[PDB]
Amino acid sequence: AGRVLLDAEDVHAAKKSHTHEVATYTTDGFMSSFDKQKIDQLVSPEAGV
Amino acid sequence: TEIKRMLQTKEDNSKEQFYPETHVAGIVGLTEYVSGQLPTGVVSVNGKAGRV
Ligand SMILES: [Fe+3]
Repeated sequence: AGRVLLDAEDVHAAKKSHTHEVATYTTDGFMSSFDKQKIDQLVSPEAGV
Repeated sequence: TEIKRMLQTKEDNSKEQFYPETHVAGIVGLTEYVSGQLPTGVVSVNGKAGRV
């Protein structure tokens, strides 16, 4: 009661600035920065015949 | 600055107190009095009240 300060905690909600764990071999999650750093440099397959 | 109760003589023998009507603009401390009132429960939620 009184002056009540409500944030995402007392409602058990995710923060606006929140991040999930990176995906593992058996877990689903964010894609890691170095995963993309490996992906982009990986040249696309060459289409010949 | 005294509060005087007005007395009026009834028909048989008595002298009863009677009240005069006043307008809401007449009482001199009414607005401060109603301003000083505070809500019992949550006054405001996250800086906002009423229909929240
Ligand atoms: Fe999320």
